[PDB]
Amino acid sequence: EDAELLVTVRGGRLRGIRLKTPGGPVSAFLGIPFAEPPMGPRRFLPPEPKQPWSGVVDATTFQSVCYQYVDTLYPGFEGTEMWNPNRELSEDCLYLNVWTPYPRPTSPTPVLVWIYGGGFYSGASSLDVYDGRFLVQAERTVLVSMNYRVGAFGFLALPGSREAPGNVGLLDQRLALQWVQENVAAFGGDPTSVTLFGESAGAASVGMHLLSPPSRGLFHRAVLQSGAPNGPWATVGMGEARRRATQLAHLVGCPNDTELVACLRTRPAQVLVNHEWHVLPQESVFRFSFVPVVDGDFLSDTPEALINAGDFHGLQVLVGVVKDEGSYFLVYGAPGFSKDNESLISRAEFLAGVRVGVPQVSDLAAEAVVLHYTDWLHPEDPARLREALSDVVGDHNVVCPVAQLAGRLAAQGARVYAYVFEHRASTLSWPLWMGVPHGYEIEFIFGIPLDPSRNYTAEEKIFAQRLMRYWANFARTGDPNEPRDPQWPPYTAGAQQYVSLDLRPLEVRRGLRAQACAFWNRFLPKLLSA
Amino acid sequence: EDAELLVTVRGGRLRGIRLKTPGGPVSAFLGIPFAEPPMGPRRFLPPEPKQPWSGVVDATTFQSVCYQYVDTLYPGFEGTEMWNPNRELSEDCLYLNVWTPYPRPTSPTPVLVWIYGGGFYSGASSLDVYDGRFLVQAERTVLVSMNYRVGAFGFLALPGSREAPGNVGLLDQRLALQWVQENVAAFGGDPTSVTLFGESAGAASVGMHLLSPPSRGLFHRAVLQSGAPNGPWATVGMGEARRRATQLAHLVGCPPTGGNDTELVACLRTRPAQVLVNHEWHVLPQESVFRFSFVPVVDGDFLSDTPEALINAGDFHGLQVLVGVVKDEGSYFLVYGAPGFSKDNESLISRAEFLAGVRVGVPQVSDLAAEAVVLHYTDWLHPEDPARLREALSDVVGDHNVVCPVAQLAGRLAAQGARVYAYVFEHRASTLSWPLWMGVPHGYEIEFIFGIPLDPSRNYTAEEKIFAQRLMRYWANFARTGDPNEPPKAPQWPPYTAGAQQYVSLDLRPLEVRRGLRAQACAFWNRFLPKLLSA
Ligand SMILES: *[C@@H]1O[C@H](CO[C@@H]2O[C@@H](C)[C@@H](O)[C@@H](O)[C@@H]2O)[C@@H](O[C@@H]2O[C@H](CO)[C@@H](O)[C@H](O)[C@H]2NC(C)=O)[C@H](O)[C@H]1NC(C)=O
Ligand SMILES: *[C@@H]1O[C@H](CO[C@@H]2O[C@@H](C)[C@@H](O)[C@@H](O)[C@@H]2O)[C@@H](O[C@@H]2O[C@H](CO)[C@@H](O)[C@H](O)[C@H]2NC(C)=O)[C@H](O)[C@H]1NC(C)=O
Ligand SMILES: *[C@@H]1O[C@H](CO)[C@@H](O)[C@H](O)[C@H]1NC(C)=O
Repeated sequence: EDAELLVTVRGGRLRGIRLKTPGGPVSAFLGIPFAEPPMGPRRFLPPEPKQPWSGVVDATTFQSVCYQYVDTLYPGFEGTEMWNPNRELSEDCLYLNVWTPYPRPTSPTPVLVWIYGGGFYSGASSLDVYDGRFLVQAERTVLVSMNYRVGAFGFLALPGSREAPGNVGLLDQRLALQWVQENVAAFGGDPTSVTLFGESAGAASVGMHLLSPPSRGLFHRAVLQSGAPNGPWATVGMGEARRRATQLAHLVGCPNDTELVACLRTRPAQVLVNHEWHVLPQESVFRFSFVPVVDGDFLSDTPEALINAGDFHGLQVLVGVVKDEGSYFLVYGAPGFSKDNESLISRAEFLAGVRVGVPQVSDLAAEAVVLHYTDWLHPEDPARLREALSDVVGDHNVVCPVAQLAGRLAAQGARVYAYVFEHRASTLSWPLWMGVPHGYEIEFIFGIPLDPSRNYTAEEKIFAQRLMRYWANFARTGDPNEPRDPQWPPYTAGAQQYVSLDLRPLEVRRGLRAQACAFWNRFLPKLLSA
Repeated sequence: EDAELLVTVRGGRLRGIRLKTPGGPVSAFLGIPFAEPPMGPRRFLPPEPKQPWSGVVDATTFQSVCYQYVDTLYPGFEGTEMWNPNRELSEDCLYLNVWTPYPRPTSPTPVLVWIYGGGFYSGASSLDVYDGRFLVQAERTVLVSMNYRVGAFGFLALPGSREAPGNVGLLDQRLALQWVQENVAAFGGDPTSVTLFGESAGAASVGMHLLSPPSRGLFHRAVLQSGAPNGPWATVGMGEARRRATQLAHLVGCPPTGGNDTELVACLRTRPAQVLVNHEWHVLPQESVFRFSFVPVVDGDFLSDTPEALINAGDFHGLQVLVGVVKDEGSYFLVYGAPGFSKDNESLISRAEFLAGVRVGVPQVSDLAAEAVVLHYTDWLHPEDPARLREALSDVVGDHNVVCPVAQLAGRLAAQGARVYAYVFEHRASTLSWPLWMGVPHGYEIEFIFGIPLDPSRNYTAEEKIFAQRLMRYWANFARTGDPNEPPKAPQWPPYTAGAQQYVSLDLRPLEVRRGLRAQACAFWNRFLPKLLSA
C-alpha cells in the first residue's frame, strides 16, 4: 500500500492514485464529495456540507458530470466534442479533485483553483483539457478543481422564494473554496496562498467571488481568462429570471412559487434540459437561459456598479482574451455562417446578424453598432463583413467587458496584468477563418501539449512551458515575470499596456480594442438610458 | 469713343472700360444696375427690375457694397481685411459686372457666373480676390458677378407676411441670372451655355438655384466650392426665422414684441441700416461658430422642402456638377469663439477646452448627440494630447459644416442621374498670412481659381502661376464641356460615384486619384446622427 495516496480530511479517509507525466509522477485525488447530493427535495436548494463517512472513499476516478445540455451541432467533431460531458450525467455531481506533487509536498505549497466555463449551462472538471497533472509536475503547485451545478439546476431563480433562490451553482463553488480552506493543508497545500483561475463563465464566476464579501476571504489572487462578471450574458435581473423560470414550468407542464417549484421537482432532469433554450426572449448567440441573478444577496448590486464603486488596493489580477473571441459563436445562429465553408456573408446577412449578436436592444442602438463596424469605403465586402460581425460579438461579450474590469480595477488600487493570446494551435480542428477561437488558450495553460500521445510541435511544448511559468509565477508572487533578461508591464487605465502571448518573445502593446470599447463601455450605455 | 466699350442692353446704353492684363486687354463693364435700389419703403421686399434709362450709363467701376457687418477681430490683419468691404456701404447695392474678351467675341462664348460667399451676412463682387480679368484673358469665357443683399436686408423673414417674406437675397441673385439670359448675348456671351460657380454661402446659393424650378431654367451647369444648400448653417425653419426677426425688432425698439407684421416691418424700415447691423449677432440662440443670424428660410416658396429632402427626391439626369472642399475646412472658424484658440499662438488646447468646443462647434443639439460627437472624434489611446485635440475640433467643425454636406450632395446627385466631379484643394499659398497650424483654410482656393497669382504686383512663385493656369483651365473646360478633362498623356480626373467615391487632389503635383470624402466620419454625420436626433 502506497502511503502517499492515503489522506485524511475532516470528513474521513481517502484513497488516491499515482499518475504519470513525461516529467515524472504526480499524486491525484479525484471524485471527493464536498456536498450532500442535491437531489429530490434538494434540487434548486443551496448545497449542504458533505456529512462524515466511515471507511475509505475511493478517489481514483472522476465522478459524474452535472446534468446539462449536450451539443449536437457537429456530431463526432473534435472541436465540439472536447467540451461535451465525458462521464455519465447525474444530479449527484458535487465532487472536487486535488492534484499534488509526488511524493506529497511536506511544506506549504501555493494553491491554484480552477473554475470551468460553459456559459453557466455546461462544463465539467473531468474534461481532458482541464487535466492538472502537467501544471502540478512542472511548477510544483497544488491544483484543485470542482464541479458546480449548471443550467436550471444551478441557476433557476424565483427571487424572493426559499424553494428556488438562485445562484446555488455559485454557492457550490464557494462551498468548494471553504472545503479548500479547511482541507488543502492535508495535501501539502497552503490555505493562505490560493489563486482562483477560470475561463469564460469560469472567469465571470471568479469575478463574482471578487465582488461578494463572503467569498473574498477564501482566496488571495485572481485570473480571468476571456470573461468577466460585467459581461452582458453573465447576469440577469430579478424580473427576467422570474419570467424564464415561469416559462420553463409552463413548457414542462407545471402551473404560487411553492407549488411551482414542487412540480418542477417531480420532473426528470433530462426534461428540464430539453426545454432550456426555449425560455430565451429571442433568437441569439452568446446568451444562456439560467445565469447568476442580481437580487441583493450574493451580489448586492450589478457587477458593473460593484466594480465602479469598489476599493481594490492589495489585489493582483491577471486578465486576458484570445485573438478571435467572437468567431466560435457565429456558427450557432448568425445567418450565412458554417465551420464547413468560408462564411463569406452578404451585407443583408451582416445586418440581420447584428440583431442576433446584439439581442434585445433598440433599432437606434443597432444602427449605432452598424455605423461603428462598417468600413464605409467597403460596405459590402464579404470577408470584411465576416470579420466585422466576429468583432461585434467578441467585443460586446468579452473584450470590452474585460477591458472595463481591467481599467476600473487598476484605477482603484489593484495591480493588473493583461494579455492577448495569439497562437493558433497546430492541432486546431476549426477552420482557418475562425483564427484563435474562444477557449483555445486553455490547453496551453494546462500544459496539454506535453502529452506524448498528442501531436503538438516542439515549439508548442516550449510555449506551453512558458505559459505555465507565467501563471504559476503569478500564483506565487502576484507577478508573472521571470527574472530580468522583455518584461510584462502592469496594465493601467491610461497607458493600457498588455502583452501578446505567442511563439515569439513577449511584445508589449497598447489598448484592448480601445476605439471599439469606447463605444460599448462609454457611449452605448448613455444611448440605452435615453 | 471706342466701339468695343459701348453696348446696348434692354435697359439702355452702357459705356465700359478697357483693362490691362499680363496676357492682353479685356473689356469690363463694372457696376451695371439690374434692380431698382431697395431703399426706404423697398427694404426687405423682393427686387424690382431696373427701369429703362435714357443716355449712357458709365459702367466703369464697382458699385457700393450691400450693408453688412465689418470684421474687427484682427484690425489691419491681411487675412481678415481681404474679406472686408472695399467700397462704401449702401442699401443702394444691386449692381452686376461683366468681363469680356477684347475685341468682343465673334461667335457665342460660354458664360461663368460668380456668386460670392460670406455666410449670407457679408461679401461683395468687388473684392480683389474675385477680379474676373484673369479668367477671361486666359480662357476666353465671359464672366459675370452680381451683388446681392445680405444680413437682415437680404434674409430677415416674417414668414407669411408680404412685407418681409424672406429670401430676397436669393431673388436678387435670380433677377441677375434673368438679366444674363436677356442681355449677355450683347457682350458676345452664349445664354445657352451658362455655368454658375460659388464658394461657401455662394456655393450653397448655387445649390439652392439647382433645387428651385424657376431658377433651374436659367443655367446649365454648376460648381460648388466648400459649401452646400443642405449645410446646417445654410437654411433655417419658419419658426426660428420668425423668432430671430422678432428679437431683432425688439432689440431696436419695435414695436414700441411681435404684434401686427405690417406694423413691425414699418417700424424696422425707419431704423438706420447701421442700427440693424449692430444688433445682428445678438439674435443667435447660443454662442457658436459657423452660424449666421439671417439665412435662407424653408417656407415652401423658393424652397418647397428642405434642401436635404429635395436632393434625396430629385431627378438630376442632364446635369453636370463640379464640387469640392479645401484641406482644412474647420480651422478658420475656431478662432472666432472656441476656447483656447488664437491665430497668434499654437492653439494647443486641453481636453476640457475640447469638450467645451464641441458644444460651440455643434450648437443646439442634445447632450447625447454631443456625447456621440466626442466618441467619434476622440483617439482613446491619446485622449488628452493637445495637438490631436486641436486637429479633432477642426475636423468636427469642418466635417459637420462643409465636407459631409458636400459629400452627401455629391453622392445623391451621382446616384440620381448627374455627372459629378469632386476635388480636395491641398496647396497652401506661399503668401498665406494665417498661422501654419490652420493648414489650408476655408476660402483659400479662390485666389488660384481666379488666376490672382498672374498679377505682377503680387509676389506668388512661378509654380503657383503654373498651378493657377491649370486650375483656370479645368474650371473653363468644365464650363465649356461639362468635363474638366483636356479634350492625352495627362492624368485623368474620374467622375465621383456613390460607390467608388473617387476624387482628385489639387496641388503643385499632378492629379492623384483618391477614394472617399471623409467616408467614416461622414457616415456619422449623414447616416447615423439624424436618426439619433429623431429618437
Ligand atoms: C455556407 O454555409 C451556410 C450554412 O449552411 C450549412 O452548411 C453548408 C456547408 C451547407 O451544407 C448548407 O446546406 C447548410 O445549411 C449556408 O447558409 C444557408 O443556406 C441555406 C440554403 O443553401 C439556407 O436554407 C440556410 O438557412 C442557410 N443557413 C444559415 C446558417 O444561414 C451558406 O449558403 C454557405 N455560404 C457560402 C456558400 O459561402
Ligand atoms: C492662446 O490665445 C488664447 C486667446 O487669447 C488671445 O491671444 C493670446 C495670444 C493672448 O494675447 C491673449 O491675451 C488673447 O486674449 C488664450 O485664451 C485666453 O486666456 C485668457 C486668460 O488666460 C482668457 O481671458 C481668454 O478668455 C482666453 N481666450 C479664449 C478662451 O479663447 C490661450 O490661453 C492662449 N494659449 C496659450 C497662452 O498657450
Ligand atoms: C395692421 O396695421 C395696418 C396699418 O393700419 C393695417 O393696414 C393692417 O391691415 C393691419 N393688419 C392686421 C392683420 O391687423
